[PDB]
Amino acid sequence: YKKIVMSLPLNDRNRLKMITKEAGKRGFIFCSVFQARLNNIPKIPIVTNPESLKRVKSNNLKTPLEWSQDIMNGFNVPLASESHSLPDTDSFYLRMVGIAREHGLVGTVDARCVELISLALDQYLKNIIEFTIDTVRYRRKKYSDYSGLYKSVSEMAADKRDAKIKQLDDDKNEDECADEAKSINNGNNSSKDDIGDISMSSAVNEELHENRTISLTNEDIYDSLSI
Amino acid sequence: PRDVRLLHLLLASQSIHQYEDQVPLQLMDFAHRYTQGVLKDALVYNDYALGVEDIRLAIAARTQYQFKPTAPKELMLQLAAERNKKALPQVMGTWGVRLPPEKYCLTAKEW
Amino acid sequence: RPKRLYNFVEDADSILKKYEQYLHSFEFHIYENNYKICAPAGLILTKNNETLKEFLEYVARGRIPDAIMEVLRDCNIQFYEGNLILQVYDHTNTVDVRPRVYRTLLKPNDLTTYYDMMSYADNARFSDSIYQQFESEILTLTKRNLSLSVPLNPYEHRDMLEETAFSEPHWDSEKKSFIHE
Amino acid sequence: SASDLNRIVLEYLNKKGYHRTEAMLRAESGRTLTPQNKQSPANTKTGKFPEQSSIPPNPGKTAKPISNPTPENYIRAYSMLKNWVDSSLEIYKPELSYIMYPIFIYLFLNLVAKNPVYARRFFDRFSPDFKDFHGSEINRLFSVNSIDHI
Amino acid sequence: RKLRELVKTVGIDEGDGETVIDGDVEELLLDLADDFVTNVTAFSCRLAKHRKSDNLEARDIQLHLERNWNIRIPGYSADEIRSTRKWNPSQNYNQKLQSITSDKVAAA
Amino acid sequence: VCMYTFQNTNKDMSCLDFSDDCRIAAAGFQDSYIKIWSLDGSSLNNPNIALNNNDKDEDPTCKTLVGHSGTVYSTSFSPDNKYLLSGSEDKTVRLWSMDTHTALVSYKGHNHPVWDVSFSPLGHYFATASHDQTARLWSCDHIYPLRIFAGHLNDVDCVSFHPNGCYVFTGSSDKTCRMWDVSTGDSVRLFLGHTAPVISIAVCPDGRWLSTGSEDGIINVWDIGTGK
Amino acid sequence: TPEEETTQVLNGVSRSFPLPLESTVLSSVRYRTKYFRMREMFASSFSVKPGYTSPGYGAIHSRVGCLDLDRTTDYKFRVRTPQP
Repeated sequence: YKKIVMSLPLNDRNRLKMITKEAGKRGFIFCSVFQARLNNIPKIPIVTNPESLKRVKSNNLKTPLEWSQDIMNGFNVPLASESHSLPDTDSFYLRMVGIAREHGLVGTVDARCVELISLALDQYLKNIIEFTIDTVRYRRKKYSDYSGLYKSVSEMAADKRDAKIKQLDDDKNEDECADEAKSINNGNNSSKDDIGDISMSSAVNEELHENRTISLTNEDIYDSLSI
Repeated sequence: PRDVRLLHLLLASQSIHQYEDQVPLQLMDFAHRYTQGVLKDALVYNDYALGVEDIRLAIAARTQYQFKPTAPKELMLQLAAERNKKALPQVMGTWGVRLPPEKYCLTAKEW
Repeated sequence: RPKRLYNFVEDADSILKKYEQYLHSFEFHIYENNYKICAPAGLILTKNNETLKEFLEYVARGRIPDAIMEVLRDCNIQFYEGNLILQVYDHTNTVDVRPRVYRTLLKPNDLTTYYDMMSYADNARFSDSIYQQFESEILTLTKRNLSLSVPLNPYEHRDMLEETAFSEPHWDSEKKSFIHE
Repeated sequence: SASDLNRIVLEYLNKKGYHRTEAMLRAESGRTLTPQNKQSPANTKTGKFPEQSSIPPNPGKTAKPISNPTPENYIRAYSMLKNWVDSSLEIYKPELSYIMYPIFIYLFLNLVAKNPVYARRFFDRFSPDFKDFHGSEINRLFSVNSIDHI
Repeated sequence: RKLRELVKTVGIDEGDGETVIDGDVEELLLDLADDFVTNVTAFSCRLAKHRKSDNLEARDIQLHLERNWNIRIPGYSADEIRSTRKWNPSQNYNQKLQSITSDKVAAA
Repeated sequence: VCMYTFQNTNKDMSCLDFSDDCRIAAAGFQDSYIKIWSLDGSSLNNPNIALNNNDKDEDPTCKTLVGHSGTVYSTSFSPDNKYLLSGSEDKTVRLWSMDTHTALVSYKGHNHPVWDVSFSPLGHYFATASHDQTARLWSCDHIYPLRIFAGHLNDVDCVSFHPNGCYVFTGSSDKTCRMWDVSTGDSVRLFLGHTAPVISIAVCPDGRWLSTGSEDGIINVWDIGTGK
Repeated sequence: TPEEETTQVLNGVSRSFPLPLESTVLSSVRYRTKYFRMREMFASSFSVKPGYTSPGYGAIHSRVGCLDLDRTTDYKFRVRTPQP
């Protein structure tokens, strides 16, 4: 067309290459709904290959009926958001064996990498907490060779989440620390996960003034408020 | 250079006909650093265990913290649903703009 | 030009009132200190656990949890215009002659449509634009009841209005003051 | 590939719980255009202001766009006429200066019978303009605050 | 109650003030740790599968934390992890650098 | 059409806006200023008859506002016309008083640059567009957002309300736009048919028809009932 | 002639689209575990009503992946679906 001055000084090998490319070089996927589906689903390792079948039968590793139970028992661990404490060795072990059965590893998880994970979490959270601590205060006795007590708030762990933003996993956790950690003053934070409803301002409904005792849906939410 | 005019054809293939001069230079100096880091980490991962799955490990090691994440719509939908539980607060009814309380505004501050 | 006059319901109470005298979709039971989630006709009975303490936060907010969509498609239960009817039985406050029956409605989210599409992606293998067109067509056919009608704008008709229906800044002695909180 | 999308839509409605007549009527409702609202920018004869009721908006209590067709207190309803006659030093000024008094008096006497605090707003808002024109009658109308005060 | 001990060993008085933590920050940092664990072991499982094995040894985790996060835990298997290449270029590359230096001196 | 042409801006003036009564113009610069022009040649000093001092300064009938640290990509005027709302690439939206020329409130709820701020019809609460593929609903008295509008595939470019202030319209760079319920947060309409990033959207004062323009030079109109 | 060569070069550049070899989907631990837990409760609760088979494996009873022991670097795999 009009690019004779530019498409010509490409060499003959380059042009003979670039008159051949097409769509259909891959075996990939690109539908992002399907990528999120395959990242969501739990997958169990199966066997069809005969050499790997005799390799997994020799080392006394079991059939997929045990790896599916191991998936379920690695998922059923009380993960550390619910327990409000750093996890222990059995929780680490069960979660890591469930993850290793998710990825395909049908072997055994070593007992020293759990302690390595423990020290990794130690130094990770110590780095984050230290570079939040030395920003609310200038420790004059430290950082030198010759006031009171402060509590770090969630706004501070958002404020030094960005002044030193390299310190994070950049996964979901930093997204929720940026997106949902800051609360407006009518947020009703000290709660029981349900009392921010509109009907808890408008009067507990009483009971059983009826022969058939079918009730209304504004009473069912008061029933579920108690639990 | 061959890749300056190849970047000319790449930019023109996505309908970018006006740009400056140092923009393919910046694209080439990005691609050099990215490929050098990827191949160095892949040489590490091949001394550990070159091949294509080695390159896949070396570019999955650094996908996790720099470029645009993949299919983030369902996590954002979950996060939106956690934020859109709370009903909207009571608004003023005096047809104007209401400020926050005075300590939450950039006025009672000092230098 | 429309051909008929249509009567479509997009509330909770009106859909429930329309769908009384109909067979329910779920069957939930509140026994003493343990619960049971069965089908209308091996159905499990749970201790006070934390999956149920998070499912109960999705029935005081009348919406379906996003996790259940595919398995509802597996379990052949009856949907009702995208919603499903939870019939709760409180056996602690029963009457003698039957427990206390509640009948609430749970409403679909954007998450329920996304998880329904993600579970459609198992055996269909569609692209992204087919999901876009499918979502657009369903958001057309199932989201009626739009409040698209404009009132008067009070900022142009300022001369025919009370003077203190607006809140502008004023200048006090040597400073000025806005409205806060 | 649009007929296959139509079939996927029909099977989705069938599995998501729409009756055959109900799905046919929702399709026919989806196809026809939004008709004309004759009060489209809310013309100032049959149109109202939005309520200032300190609640956030809610798109419920609302019927469909497919179907065919589509209290106001005294102080603003007097301030409209007040500004309309106040924007004129024309040939018709002093006749409006004449007729502005008894409409205010009758609005005040019809508003003390319903809402007393709105009436106390309405009296002292438009008090000091014609005191020199109508004497101590507005001073006599200080002590009216209820139905029995009339 | 372990995170209060972690902030206790980070923030001590030491003659200059004690820093404490609040509950919302505890839920935030516990979610951060909860996602950090899975993000380390999911790449470590890929490394252990890349090593054509079935067990999840500690060299995978120590390699994955040395290369990417550079936490640098002292030796658990950190003598096999420490790979020493000198990163000197090839013979074509030094030839091309000789050509570039020759043109840079022949230009003047 | 009355055309306001700005002269000595060396390609470093982003999108501008005029107030209502057309007395103030606001232009966001690439070097983190907001420039405020009195379009009538007025004083724009708000002297408040006391008139203390400082005629020694240079007032070229134009005030500069320096509160941002990134480049200002959008700017919106209140219908009250007394406040200005400037959205930047530093991850804040700031509020300015147009009668003392200072900053009042910083609004931090984004982690990517802000591209389109827009007040409500009644001036109640403003919606925001950003690079993180989500729109956010705010309020002028709350520091942090109130709703998150998520569901687009690419980032949100333009934002606009329905003229009653009851729906939100967001257009995005994945060749589509959406109508969002302002209370429940979830999308009510998805409009497909474009072939380029939707860059400006506007809904008619009737309210039944939506119009938007893309970067392909094609405007198109849908009706919100049928959606086609 | 340079004209057919130039148009076929521009035909070649107009047909090449890259995909990434490794893309890490932005997700969570907690939403994944809570999705699994709620799906396990409501999957164990009801029945299947099959034509010939039900989905799931031992103690899953839902749509479960079929990743092989080898080919762990594959991008897609089969799932379980109730077959009539």
